[PDB]
Amino acid sequence: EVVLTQSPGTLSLSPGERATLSCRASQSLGTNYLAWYQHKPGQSPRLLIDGASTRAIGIPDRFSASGSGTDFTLTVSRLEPEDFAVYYCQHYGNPYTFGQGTKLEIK
Amino acid sequence: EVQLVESGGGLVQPGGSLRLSCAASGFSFTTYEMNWVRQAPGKGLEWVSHISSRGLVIYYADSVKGRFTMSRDTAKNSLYLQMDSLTVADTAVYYCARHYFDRDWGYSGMDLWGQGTTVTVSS
Amino acid sequence: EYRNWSKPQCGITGFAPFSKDNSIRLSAGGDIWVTREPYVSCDPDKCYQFALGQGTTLNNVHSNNTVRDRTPYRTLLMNELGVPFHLGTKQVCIAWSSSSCHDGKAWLHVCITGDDKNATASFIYNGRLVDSVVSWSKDILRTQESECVCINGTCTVVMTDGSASGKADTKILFIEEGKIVHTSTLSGSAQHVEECSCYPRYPGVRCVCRDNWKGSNRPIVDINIKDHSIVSSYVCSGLVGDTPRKNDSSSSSHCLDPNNEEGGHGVKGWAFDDGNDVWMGRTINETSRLGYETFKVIEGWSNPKSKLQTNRQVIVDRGDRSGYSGIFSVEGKSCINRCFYVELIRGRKEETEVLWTSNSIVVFCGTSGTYGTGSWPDGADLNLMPI
Amino acid sequence: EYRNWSKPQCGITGFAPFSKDNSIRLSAGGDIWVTREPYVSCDPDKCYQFALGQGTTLNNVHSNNTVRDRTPYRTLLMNELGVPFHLGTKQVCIAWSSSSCHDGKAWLHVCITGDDKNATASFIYNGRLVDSVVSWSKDILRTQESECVCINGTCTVVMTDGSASGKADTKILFIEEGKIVHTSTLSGSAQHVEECSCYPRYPGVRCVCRDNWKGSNRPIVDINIKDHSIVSSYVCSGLVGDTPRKNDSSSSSHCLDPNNEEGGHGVKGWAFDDGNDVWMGRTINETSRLGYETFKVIEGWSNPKSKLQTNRQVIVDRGDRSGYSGIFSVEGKSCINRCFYVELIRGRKEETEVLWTSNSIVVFCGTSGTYGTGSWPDGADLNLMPI
Amino acid sequence: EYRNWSKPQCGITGFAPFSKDNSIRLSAGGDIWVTREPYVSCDPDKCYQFALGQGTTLNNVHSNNTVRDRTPYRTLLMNELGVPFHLGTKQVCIAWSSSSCHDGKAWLHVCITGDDKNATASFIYNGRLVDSVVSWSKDILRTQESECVCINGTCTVVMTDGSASGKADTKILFIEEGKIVHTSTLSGSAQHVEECSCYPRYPGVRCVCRDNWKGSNRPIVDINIKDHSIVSSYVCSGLVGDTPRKNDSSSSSHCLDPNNEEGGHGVKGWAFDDGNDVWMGRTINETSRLGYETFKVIEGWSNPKSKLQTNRQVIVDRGDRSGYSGIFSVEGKSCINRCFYVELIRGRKEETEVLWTSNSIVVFCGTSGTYGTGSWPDGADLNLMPI
Ligand SMILES: *[C@@H]1O[C@H](CO)[C@@H](O[C@@H]2O[C@H](CO)[C@@H](O[C@@H]3O[C@H](CO[C@H]4O[C@H](CO)[C@@H](O)[C@H](O[C@H]5O[C@H](CO)[C@@H](O)[C@H](O)[C@@H]5O)[C@@H]4O)[C@@H](O)[C@H](O[C@H]4O[C@H](CO)[C@@H](O)[C@H](O)[C@@H]4O[C@H]4O[C@H](CO)[C@@H](O)[C@H](O)[C@@H]4O)[C@@H]3O)[C@H](O)[C@H]2NC(C)=O)[C@H](O)[C@H]1NC(C)=O
Ligand SMILES: *[C@@H]1O[C@H](CO)[C@@H](O[C@@H]2O[C@H](CO)[C@@H](O[C@@H]3O[C@H](CO[C@H]4O[C@H](CO)[C@@H](O)[C@H](O[C@H]5O[C@H](CO)[C@@H](O)[C@H](O)[C@@H]5O)[C@@H]4O)[C@@H](O)[C@H](O[C@H]4O[C@H](CO)[C@@H](O)[C@H](O)[C@@H]4O[C@H]4O[C@H](CO)[C@@H](O)[C@H](O)[C@@H]4O)[C@@H]3O)[C@H](O)[C@H]2NC(C)=O)[C@H](O)[C@H]1NC(C)=O
Ligand SMILES: *[C@@H]1O[C@H](CO)[C@@H](O[C@@H]2O[C@H](CO)[C@@H](O[C@@H]3O[C@H](CO[C@H]4O[C@H](CO)[C@@H](O)[C@H](O[C@H]5O[C@H](CO)[C@@H](O)[C@H](O)[C@@H]5O)[C@@H]4O)[C@@H](O)[C@H](O[C@H]4O[C@H](CO)[C@@H](O)[C@H](O)[C@@H]4O[C@H]4O[C@H](CO)[C@@H](O)[C@H](O)[C@@H]4O)[C@@H]3O)[C@H](O)[C@H]2NC(C)=O)[C@H](O)[C@H]1NC(C)=O
Ligand SMILES: *[C@@H]1O[C@H](CO)[C@@H](O[C@@H]2O[C@H](CO)[C@@H](O[C@@H]3O[C@H](CO)[C@@H](O)[C@H](O)[C@@H]3O)[C@H](O)[C@H]2NC(C)=O)[C@H](O)[C@H]1NC(C)=O
Ligand SMILES: *[C@@H]1O[C@H](CO)[C@@H](O[C@@H]2O[C@H](CO)[C@@H](O)[C@H](O)[C@H]2NC(C)=O)[C@H](O)[C@H]1NC(C)=O
Ligand SMILES: *[C@@H]1O[C@H](CO)[C@@H](O[C@@H]2O[C@H](CO)[C@@H](O)[C@H](O)[C@H]2NC(C)=O)[C@H](O)[C@H]1NC(C)=O
Ligand SMILES: *[C@@H]1O[C@H](CO)[C@@H](O[C@@H]2O[C@H](CO)[C@@H](O)[C@H](O)[C@H]2NC(C)=O)[C@H](O)[C@H]1NC(C)=O
Ligand SMILES: *[C@@H]1O[C@H](CO)[C@@H](O[C@@H]2O[C@H](CO)[C@@H](O)[C@H](O)[C@H]2NC(C)=O)[C@H](O)[C@H]1NC(C)=O
Ligand SMILES: *[C@@H]1O[C@H](CO)[C@@H](O[C@@H]2O[C@H](CO)[C@@H](O)[C@H](O)[C@H]2NC(C)=O)[C@H](O)[C@H]1NC(C)=O
Ligand SMILES: *[C@@H]1O[C@H](CO)[C@@H](O[C@@H]2O[C@H](CO)[C@@H](O)[C@H](O)[C@H]2NC(C)=O)[C@H](O)[C@H]1NC(C)=O
Ligand SMILES: *[C@@H]1O[C@H](CO)[C@@H](O)[C@H](O)[C@H]1NC(C)=O
Ligand SMILES: *[C@@H]1O[C@H](CO)[C@@H](O)[C@H](O)[C@H]1NC(C)=O
Ligand SMILES: *[C@@H]1O[C@H](CO)[C@@H](O)[C@H](O)[C@H]1NC(C)=O
Ligand SMILES: *[C@@H]1O[C@H](CO)[C@@H](O)[C@H](O)[C@H]1NC(C)=O
Ligand SMILES: *[C@@H]1O[C@H](CO)[C@@H](O)[C@H](O)[C@H]1NC(C)=O
Ligand SMILES: *[C@@H]1O[C@H](CO)[C@@H](O)[C@H](O)[C@H]1NC(C)=O
Ligand SMILES: [Ca+2]
Ligand SMILES: [Ca+2]
Ligand SMILES: [Ca+2]
Repeated sequence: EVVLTQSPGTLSLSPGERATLSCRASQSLGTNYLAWYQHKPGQSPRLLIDGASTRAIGIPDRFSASGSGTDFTLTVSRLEPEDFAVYYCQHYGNPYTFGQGTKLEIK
Repeated sequence: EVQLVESGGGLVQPGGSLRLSCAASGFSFTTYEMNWVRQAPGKGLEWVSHISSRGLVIYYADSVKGRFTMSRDTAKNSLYLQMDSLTVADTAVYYCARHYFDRDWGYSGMDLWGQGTTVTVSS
Repeated sequence: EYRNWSKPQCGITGFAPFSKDNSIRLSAGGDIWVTREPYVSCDPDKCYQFALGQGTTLNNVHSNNTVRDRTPYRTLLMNELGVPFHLGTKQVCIAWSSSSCHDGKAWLHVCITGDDKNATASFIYNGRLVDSVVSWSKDILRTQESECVCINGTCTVVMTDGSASGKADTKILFIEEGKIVHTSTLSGSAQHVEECSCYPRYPGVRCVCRDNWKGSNRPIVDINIKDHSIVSSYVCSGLVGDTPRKNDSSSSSHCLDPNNEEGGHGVKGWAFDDGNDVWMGRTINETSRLGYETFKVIEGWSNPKSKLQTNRQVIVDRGDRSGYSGIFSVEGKSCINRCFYVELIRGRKEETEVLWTSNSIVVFCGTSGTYGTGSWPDGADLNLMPI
Repeated sequence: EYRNWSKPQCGITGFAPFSKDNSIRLSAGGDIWVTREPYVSCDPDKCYQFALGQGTTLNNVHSNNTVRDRTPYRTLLMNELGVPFHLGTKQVCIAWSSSSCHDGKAWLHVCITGDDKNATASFIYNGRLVDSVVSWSKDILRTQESECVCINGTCTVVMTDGSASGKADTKILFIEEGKIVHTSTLSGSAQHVEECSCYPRYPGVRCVCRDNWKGSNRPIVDINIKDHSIVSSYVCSGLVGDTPRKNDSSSSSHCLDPNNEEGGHGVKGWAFDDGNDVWMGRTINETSRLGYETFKVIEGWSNPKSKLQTNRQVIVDRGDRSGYSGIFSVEGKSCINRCFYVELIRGRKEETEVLWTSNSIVVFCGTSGTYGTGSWPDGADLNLMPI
Repeated sequence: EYRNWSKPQCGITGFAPFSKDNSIRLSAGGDIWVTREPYVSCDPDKCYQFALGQGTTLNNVHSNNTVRDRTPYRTLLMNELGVPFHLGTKQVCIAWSSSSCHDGKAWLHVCITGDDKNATASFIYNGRLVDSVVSWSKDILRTQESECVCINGTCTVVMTDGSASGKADTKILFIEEGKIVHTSTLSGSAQHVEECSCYPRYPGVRCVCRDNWKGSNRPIVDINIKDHSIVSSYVCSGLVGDTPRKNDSSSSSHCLDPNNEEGGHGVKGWAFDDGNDVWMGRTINETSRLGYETFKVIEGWSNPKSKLQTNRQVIVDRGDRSGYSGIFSVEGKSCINRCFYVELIRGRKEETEVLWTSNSIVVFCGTSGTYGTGSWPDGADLNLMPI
């Protein structure tokens, strides 16, 4: 019943710029059960952000995240060649649901 | 080192059954919540099912509900997905993942992922 | 020899500084245990600090990713109040949940360890394993994480088992010299009860718990140490103490039922009563565990709809990290004094410049004299400490 | 003042967690002794852990190649149960073999050190060197590696001297305040007796030993503390406890003689009797010291060919390392309780990513209540620890 | 059980070496607390050393810039006399100012912490927080930084509050079992009184303080422990003991009033009286805290205009660093002995090759026998120690 629409689909940029990804949520949800994953193709998903604001263990400092209620945002402040992939926002509280994703490709 | 290894991906004609197994090394299922997540080809990630550390299946996706059965053996540390009546929409790469329920903070988020096993329902 | 807590309650106008351990600051140089969920308890002579250690020190490879709460390696550490958890610390049981009493003769430790589905509570008295219990609800069996209370040799421990957001079975166990003599199922108006801070309100025990399911006010469990009769209600003050909670302008209480306001999660805390007024402590930030203030709400134990503070103190500043806090009572010369401890959490899941999670403690006690202002944070600088 | 162990045996339905030291995990950061061959013993107040330390810490250059068992530097270390073997540990004698009693008045230590041919056993009581003995068979003189038992001030120690695979002279020494008052040569049906786990089965002592020559069942030595008469037999249960052993389906016992099955080597272990049933513990792997499980064999103390377990517990998981285990008895309020300890060995000769060998201990005690499931391994990660 | 100090004063011809802690030398290898402002006090059995620790060790990142005196992290550390402040040291209260008594039954700690404007003084007796006071002058509340004195259960503490160069309110607090029973405002000829070294001159207490405003002679506060009547004057000897002070040839006292000579700042020190003569100690350098010598001025307690010295000793050499010094009395078999301690300060603001500030202590006691010469500096080499 909460549908997480990742707003930008196929955002394209060049190494060293700032990328802003958005997950908007149908209805308001507890802002501590939302997470952000990176899925580079041919590799298993990797968790980047947890609790909508917490960097995972080992993730570089480039990624940061924020949000509240229906709005959520992720930003890789300075891009890198290998930070180009699909990005999912997940709600792991009830009701369980993923996002459709956002594709980052080198221009 | 902790690792998850999924096995059992194979061709299945429609209406069939396949059992996926995820073997865990470096930790016990008696303290971690285990998940089956699938990616159909050309679409995003989809959360198939979730099982607690206390052994309860908390959730089954609506499509998979009634056809898939998710279980676990806490002696061999294995996770199983018995898929019955496989349709062509169920062709996907399957992933066993792990997250945590903390008494103080609560659910955490899937930090450990497997290699993946691909199940293709065909013809 | 037994302890009966018969004296009145001391006149309290506020709380004065009593102790500080500086654990994280000393951990930068030196071998200090990685701990969390601490508390304080006193035998008739002096006071001791307890914690749940993760089976490793901080300048350790095993200190990495210690944010979990249920591992086979967590044990219960006990020192005198003031001595930091160095490598000479005696770890008194295997436990990822714990509680501790002193009945005037010997120490009692309740220690929970095991699988989340099965879980065992070992009851250890006078250095013997006297009793043991299994999970009744086949879920995460857990207990007060602070001191329990003994009156005439009968000690009381509140143990919860079941879902964190839902109906859970809470029981009150009456222990005599480590042996469980009775067990009363919880009954009353409190729906979810966890991590209770209990104190001897002679002739019984009064516990202020956390509602982790549907309320931001705190539950109250009144245990009759004698008839083994349990009563439950909620802290009646309009200024509620759980975090997350709503702002003071718009917070409410029911004095019987959960308020259904920002009640999703919570934090372990305390409160007690002075006549009709309530002495309470909570975090300064209403959503994160940042800061810690104690104050007195006038007619707050007796009336929902009272938001009148008095005698406010700022124990930790608004921007400094706090955590679990709890109460413990100290027998004085002519009355019973109330003290509290605050756990100052530092590390991963809120500060991502380190890979570990640990805590320090700061201890205050009630006073009938005067006091000033201050702020006693943890003080550790994690930008310079080893990861 | 003396201890006579007169009370009955406590009702045992299983064992509950009691202690864990986390020695290897703390050794990664901090100075912790390199030990092996530990045990536990209790004076009438609390319990103590003992070990044989290799004269060095783990983050030490001297920690390299510490897999030997007989060096001039090994000493006997004693702390309270729970305190890890830090650098403040009191080492109470020079010993590469050891045993320890408490008769209710003072501690007794039996310490064997010296050359393999001519070895010396010092008997230390109340902080004095009271007596001394030389090897009788001019071979590796060795003793229980666990606690000895005193009844009315007379303590009993089982000491073996001779070939590990062959006829060796085993003696039972009766000590009074450190002075050896009597010495009985072993007599009975047990051929090879080593590393005995003894407990006070009033009015005497019952020891379950290891057969390192021709059996995978354990020997039994019944010492009459009064008449100084020795009886020997074998543990009669069809599920034998030594490792290496044959698989459960194809194992046997004799109640009198070695079964001649996979009896080449062995491991120190324990067993005791509840009526006709036998409570026992062994490693989960039948060939390596991996895992540790305890259970009860029905009519296992009186009937061979019985393979009917009950009340099985998994103390250490099947994939994790264990080692020597032993029994010690604790005087309760109305009965005598049985506890055991398991030694979790980590390091060289089985894990070649480090140059050292050490151990950690996990302690369980019997309970008349209920219990759950779990697994309490050592937890050290040797891929990251210093070599 | 109470202590009444009724015996006469021991015959003193000089002072003999008693203790040394070597804190800075051990801090180069090992974990040692960063401290300053130490003192010594003895219960009827043995003697203890106290210090104000900065909440960190010396080989620590938090050791950087520890020259401040008022931080939320300073606590009061207590060990036995001789044991260095290792990581097992019990820190007994939150305090950036402190004093400590033993009345023959239990320890009393006066601990001042908090904001500079509103500061809190906690009075802790027998491990309880018994009392608390707030700043009266709303300035830096401060106390003796050495031991206080109890006679028949009534202990006396001198506390100053107000400007360092100006009129400050000094009070004498009479405490009974931690409870403040009386408070006398200071009255007499002493204008500025700080950091008093008090000793039981039965039937009362005599304190020699520092004048941090207008004098280089030391104030004297005579407290009648019974009538609670206070008398104030100045040390009458022509050889004044404060530093900064004028050279021996040009110095003067007034025996009632400040001398108005080099009285801008000062250092905590001591002095006591033997008949008409005065036994005193001071730094050898007249301007910096370098060196330390004790001697006896003949008719120095009754006559200004006396510069006759005798029995001179050089406890620390002219070129070695010293600091705060103080007195403490020890009950002998037939008389009361006087001992003193010297604080040897090392580190930043005077030696800019390190980023920290710490201290060591050297303790001497009076003797009726003979003695030799020597010099006992700190000995640390800061050019090789970690910054
Ligand atoms: C030196 O140290 C002493 C001891 O530590 C300090 O004294 C203490 O000072 C505190 C803070 O002023 C006193 O706390 C009290 O605050 C009560 C309200 O809580 C406030 O804080 C919370 C959290 O920030 C806010 O949410 C509240 O705000 C709400 O209400 C205010 C106004 O009501 C609104 O403006 C807000 O927007 C919110 O709606 C508060 O700000 C307060 O109720 C309590 O009451 C006293 O004063 C009021 C008049 O303002 C009287 O009506 C009431 O009866 C009390 O009057 C007392 O004070 C006088 C003078 O002392 C006495 O003569 C009376 O007998 C009576 O005691 C109070 O303000 C705390 O009480 C106090 N403790 C003691 C023991 O004195 C000093 O501040 C400190 N000084 C320094 C720094 O040098
Ligand atoms: C929560 O914790 C409690 C306490 O920790 C657990 O309860 C304990 O559970 C164990 C589970 O097995 C009980 O262990 C006993 O095991 C006996 C031995 O068999 C087992 O080990 C051998 C060697 O590993 C294995 O080979 C077995 O597997 C098979 O092979 C053997 C022969 O090789 C066959 O005999 C078997 O049939 C298998 O093919 C097992 O791992 C076992 O014999 C013993 O017997 C119980 O059940 C049999 C029927 O099978 C009854 O005849 C017998 O009387 C026992 O029944 C009692 O116990 C059960 C509880 O399990 C009660 O419900 C009954 O009313 C009756 O009292 C048993 O299996 C151990 O006894 C038990 N301890 C207790 C209850 O105190 C819980 O499992 C755990 N739960 C959760 C949530 O995890
Ligand atoms: C072995 O150990 C013992 C014990 O440690 C040492 O004996 C002690 O030695 C000291 C130093 O000689 C004795 O100190 C006393 O010093 C008084 C003056 O102190 C001097 O130094 C200070 C600081 O530099 C100066 O301030 C003084 O004043 C100088 O300048 C002022 C002006 O500013 C002038 O006015 C002064 O006159 C000075 O110019 C001093 O230089 C000193 O007055 C005191 O006097 C005693 O000795 C003198 C002769 O030295 C006598 O005339 C006088 O009557 C006193 O005599 C007694 O003591 C001596 C022993 O020194 C006996 O032999 C006599 O019989 C008589 O009893 C004295 O000098 C300290 O008293 C002394 N302690 C004892 C004995 O217990 C030994 O030196 C040491 N030996 C070694 C190194 O092997
Ligand atoms: C602190 O703890 C974390 C958690 O164990 C450690 O991070 C993990 O480190 C391992 C080893 O580098 C990583 O495994 C590697 O994964 C990649 C695929 O992602 C694989 O190709 C490699 O063969 C290897 O298996 C693991 O991903 C990483 N996990 C996480 C959650 O970050 C970390 O090393 C520890 N850090 C320190 C400084 O001790
Ligand atoms: C206290 O919290 C309430 C929400 O529970 C705040 O009320 C909302 O505030 C926003 C911003 O001013 C307004 O847009 C909404 O219309 C308010 N809604 C409600 C429910 O009143 C309130 O402003 C907060 N008060 C303070 C002082 O922070
Ligand atoms: C309470 O803590 C929260 C953090 O949970 C504070 O929220 C931050 O506010 C600042 C602006 O004031 C933002 O830049 C940050 O993004 C916010 N979030 C975080 C995670 O830092 C909040 O201001 C604090 N104060 C109160 C009383 O709500
Ligand atoms: C238990 O061990 C016995 C050996 O003592 C195993 O019996 C042998 O097993 C192999 C492999 O199945 C056969 O080739 C042999 O013919 C068997 N010989 C004997 C002596 O029976 C037995 O299979 C083992 N059982 C289990 C279940 O592991
Ligand atoms: C008991 O331990 C032995 C090791 O002594 C295990 O044997 C290993 O088995 C795996 C395959 O299962 C082989 O790849 C290894 O080569 C074997 N040896 C070693 C040294 O690792 C054995 O599987 C364990 N289990 C039992 C019950 O026998
Ligand atoms: C002691 O100090 C006084 C100053 O208080 C010194 O007297 C001055 O010394 C200088 C240098 O000799 C002369 O220029 C001045 O004329 C002196 N003035 C006074 C006030 O007398 C005295 O020399 C010092 N004595 C010693 C020995 O150091
Ligand atoms: C007392 O200490 C001071 C330092 O405050 C010494 O003064 C030094 O004297 C030497 C020459 O003797 C100069 O080179 C230095 O510049 C001076 N200052 C410092 C800061 O080192 C003084 O000599 C010492 N002695 C006395 C008795 O005054
Ligand atoms: C509680 O104990 C104290 C001392 O042990 C005793 O004086 C008092 O009467 C007791 N109170 C009651 C109610 O029995
Ligand atoms: C404790 O024991 C005393 C003496 O028997 C009794 O007076 C008192 O009521 C008891 N208190 C309770 C509530 O158990
Ligand atoms: C054993 O000692 C206890 C107490 O010392 C005593 O009560 C008991 O009678 C003794 N048992 C025997 C058999 O003497
Ligand atoms: C132990 O001592 C008691 C009292 O002397 C005696 O009754 C009992 O027979 C003795 N038992 C043994 C085993 O020596
Ligand atoms: C001081 O106490 C001692 C022993 O406690 C006693 O002998 C002496 O008389 C007391 N002095 C006075 C003056 O009461
Ligand atoms: C100390 O106590 C003794 C005995 O009570 C008494 O004679 C003397 O006057 C007291 N002195 C004081 C109060 O200093
Ligand atoms: Ca809540
Ligand atoms: Ca064998
Ligand atoms: Ca001055």
